[PDB]
Amino acid sequence: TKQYERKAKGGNLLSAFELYQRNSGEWFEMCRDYIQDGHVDESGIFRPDNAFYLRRLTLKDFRRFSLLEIKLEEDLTVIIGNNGKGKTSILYAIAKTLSWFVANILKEGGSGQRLSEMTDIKNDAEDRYSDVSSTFFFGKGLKSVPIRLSRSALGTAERRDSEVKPAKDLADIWRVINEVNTINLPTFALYNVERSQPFNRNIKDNTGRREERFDAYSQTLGGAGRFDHFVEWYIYLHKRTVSDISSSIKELEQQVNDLQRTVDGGMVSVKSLLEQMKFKLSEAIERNDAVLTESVQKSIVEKAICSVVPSISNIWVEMITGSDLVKVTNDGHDVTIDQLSDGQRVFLSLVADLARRMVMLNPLLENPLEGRGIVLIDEIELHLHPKWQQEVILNLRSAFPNIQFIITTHSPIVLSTIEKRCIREFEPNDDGDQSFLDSPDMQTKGSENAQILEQVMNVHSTPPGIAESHWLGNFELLLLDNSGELDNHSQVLYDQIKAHFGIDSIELKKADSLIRINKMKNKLNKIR
Amino acid sequence: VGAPSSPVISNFCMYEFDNRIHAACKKVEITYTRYADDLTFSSNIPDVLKAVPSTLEVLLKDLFGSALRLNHSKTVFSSKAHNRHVTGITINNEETLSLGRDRKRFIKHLINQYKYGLLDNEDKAYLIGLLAFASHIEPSFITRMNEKYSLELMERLRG
Amino acid sequence: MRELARLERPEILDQYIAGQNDWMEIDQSAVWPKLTEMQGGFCAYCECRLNRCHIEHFRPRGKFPALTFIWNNLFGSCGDSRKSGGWSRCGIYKDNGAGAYNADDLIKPDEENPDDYLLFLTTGEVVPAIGLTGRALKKAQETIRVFNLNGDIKLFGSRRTAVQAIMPNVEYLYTLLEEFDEDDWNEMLRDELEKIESDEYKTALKHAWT
RNA sequence: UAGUCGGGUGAUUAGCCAGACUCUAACUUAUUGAACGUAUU
Ligand SMILES: Nc1ncnc2c1ncn2[C@@H]1O[C@H](COP(=O)(O)OP(=O)(O)O)[C@@H](O)[C@H]1O
Ligand SMILES: [Mg+2]
Ligand SMILES: [Zn+2]
Repeated sequence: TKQYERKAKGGNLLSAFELYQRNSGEWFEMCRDYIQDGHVDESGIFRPDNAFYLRRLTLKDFRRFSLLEIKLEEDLTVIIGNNGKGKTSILYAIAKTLSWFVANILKEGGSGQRLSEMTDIKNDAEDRYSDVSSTFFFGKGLKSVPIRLSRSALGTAERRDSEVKPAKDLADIWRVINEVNTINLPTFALYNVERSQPFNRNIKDNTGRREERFDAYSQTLGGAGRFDHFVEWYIYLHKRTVSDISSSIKELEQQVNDLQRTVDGGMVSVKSLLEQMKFKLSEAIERNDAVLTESVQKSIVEKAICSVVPSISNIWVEMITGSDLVKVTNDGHDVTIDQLSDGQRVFLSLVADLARRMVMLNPLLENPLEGRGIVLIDEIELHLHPKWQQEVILNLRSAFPNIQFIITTHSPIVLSTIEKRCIREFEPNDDGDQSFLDSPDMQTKGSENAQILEQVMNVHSTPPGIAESHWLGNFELLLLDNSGELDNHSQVLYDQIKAHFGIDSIELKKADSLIRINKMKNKLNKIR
Repeated sequence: VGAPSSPVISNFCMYEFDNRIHAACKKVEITYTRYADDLTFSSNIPDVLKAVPSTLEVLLKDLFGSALRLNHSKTVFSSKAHNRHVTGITINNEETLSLGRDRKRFIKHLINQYKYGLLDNEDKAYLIGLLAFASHIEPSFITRMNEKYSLELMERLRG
Repeated sequence: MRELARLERPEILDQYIAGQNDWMEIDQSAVWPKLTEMQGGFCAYCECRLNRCHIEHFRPRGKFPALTFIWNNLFGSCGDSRKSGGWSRCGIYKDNGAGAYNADDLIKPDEENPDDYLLFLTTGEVVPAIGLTGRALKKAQETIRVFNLNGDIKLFGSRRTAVQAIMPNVEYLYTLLEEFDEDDWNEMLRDELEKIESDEYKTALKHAWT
């Protein structure tokens, strides 16, 4: 139509796509360029011209919320609050919405997930239905993609319909354009507290092929990730990389060169081994000479894991025992994955899974980890020592620069690494009627954790339920009651403070300071 | 919506709604207008428009029960910090009605195409219609186009 | 809290009368500059820096409609209901959070000196002053309870932090009493107390210095 | 900083220039019907 032509020439993606579908060159290329075009910034990071992120979320009579509106950041949003404030509810709502994109990328007219009629409607909602309304952004050509998931309570006569067609329309563009000419695809993933499973290598899934590109969408919003799928995929990559003779020749050439240097250095004991390896190299060269994408994929993932996971310096596959084993160098020691602590394993699992999916979905990028997507992580600090909490968000954002992260945390240490604009905080005595969430008043990034406890988490830096926490206050009051002189009562308490906290304690130093100041104040008063 | 009587009946059914909300808004210095299903509120006082959605829901429930409801997805706040439009008309930061920059640039594009005889008859007709609308919303734009493109060209086009 | 010097009545309060008129009618930008003169951009009850703020009726408008457009009853409190809910000290808490209270047994800072009733310990707590009995104790204990001057963690934490930051400077000055003569030392203490007029939580900082 | 508004230039829905704005905060929509503007008469 002439109307569609005008809009399309104005840069509207949906109009361009409609024209392509009816006339089935120009319009195809418009759609493909809209999705693929980008640039490398000053920092050497690829940036798509058309960003994809969740802009806004609205919850009506959903779980604890009567009516709640959230504006999200393009890059990082962190939701904070006490237990039972609905932080997990918010992520669940988003994940269910994203399921509609994933379903329709996989299959025309595919079905996403649903709100529960048993559990998701607010218990005291007068109207017996719930709505989750989301709006997504995809560049200036598609500023608004609205979705609504709805559900009526069980046994209600009137049934409220979901509105999902815009999700389907956008997902159709990705699917159809990709079919004709390969494009990069968005990553969607949820990592909830269910990610903390015991590992079993022994259990294998024999459903689907792991090297099939659309396996990247397999159970992506299920909450655990599929760390088992990673291991299988990584072993697969290893076997293929070993099998191609040129890399084996290059590896063998490198081994021969290293062994030759050792023999030249005076170690005559390794001469027999050098001769064997030289023979193997000659044989390999004689067998027909030939870069493996699988080798590059393997390297990317290895780097990602080692960069993000602090205790892990190396990861590799062994087959010499006779079974396939993934090993890691953890704190300088070579161990199996099963030998990792739960904290290390769970975090490794998250990063490995995410990296695998990004590599699979972004084959045309030089760095596939610079692809687009939305990743939800519940309780990022789960199982992490405070040392790790100080460098978890930084590492994630460095490794995955174009992902929109939506995170929940209870950790002041995590908050100390994040800008106040990224933080969304529940009102202290909300009770489910608050309309809009807001940022804290205090700047958190670079701030002391004690301040964040008090100013942002609403918790005393010193435990009020412990008597010893009040001794210094009581001591000060006694000193002021006796015009600054240590009486019998003040001396007893002083001795208690000394005995309990120790001679070198900050508390005792404060007490000493109080004595000195009050004595001097009294002396001044007497002079006057 | 396609029946000739439906506009009249719909406006009538909203009569009492309009009365009540108009009165309420007037007390707190809010301007209110309704264009069919589109409700618009504006004010110079900060932090007053936040209460209006809740007020609307109560009133709708009172008058219509569950028959008429707010579309919560379509409730939007704006200010001079951001783009402001009312029924397809842009309100610029000089508090004047505008067609919007993008539409104006598109019109100029079409005129330039006409200038070099590149406009087909369909697009020509389209351009003429759009200029009539532009004349109604932003007459100053037409004066500027006359200045930019020669009165003669424009008169030829509008003949 | 500070003892506040109320001076002159602004002109707009002459016009509006109780019964007929409501507080929604009166302009608030007319009233502020005299309160900002009185208080110095600081809260009447807690002494935070004012940014989110409202005009507070010391006796509330519901219970006492006589004292609605009366200059003695008005104060610049912290917090603002219009902008953001969930504020938990001073004007807003007196209404919502604090339950029943007798209005007569509270420190009105224009009339009374707070310093006689309240003491500010350097550990951060506000307490009754040493040696109060019966009625004066009841006023001190209720001013603390009703304005939530300890129970707000944000306030308590901010006040402790500020006092603890200056306690090196307090100990260091009082050592140099000995070496300096009286005119040098009394000029120094005057100079430090000069600074803390422009500072947040000034009464708490005063008790640390003097 | 970013986002927005848009006077100008520009074979012109781009790009470029100039000036401005900032309640936590626009996402440009729908006919043959209705109304409005224009043409016809
Ligand atoms: N259908 C419901 N109706 C009312 N309250 C609900 C409903 N479902 C859950 N809740 C309440 O909402 C909270 C859910 O907590 P959750 O979303 O897990 O928050 P968080 O992760 O921050 O602890 C609990 O306080 C629970 O009682
Ligand atoms: Mg028509
Ligand atoms: Zn206050």
